[PDB]
Amino acid sequence: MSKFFIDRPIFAWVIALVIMLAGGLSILSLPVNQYPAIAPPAIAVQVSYPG
Amino acid sequence: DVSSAIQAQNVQISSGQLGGLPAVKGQQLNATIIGKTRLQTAEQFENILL
Repeated sequence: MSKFFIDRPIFAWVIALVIMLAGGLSILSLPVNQYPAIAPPAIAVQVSYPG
Repeated sequence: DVSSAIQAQNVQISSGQLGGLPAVKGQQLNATIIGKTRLQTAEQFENILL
């Protein structure tokens, strides 16, 4: 592989540019948040029985 | 008559709060007032007058 790219440095560049272009564009869809969803899910059940 | 009666004398009455909101200026002492809860013993049932 390496020997192959050593005499084909544009090809090498292109796989690199494709990687960048794609991963770059990915930053325009990733949501941003402080921490990931780390709290255990919980369910509350609630009833008022007046008096 | 017995059902209507049983319903009448075996019913948790809500009974509010003693100092609820709004209140008169001051007061300072608020407390829940617990009424009676429903009957429990066979004997209490034997007594619900008709």
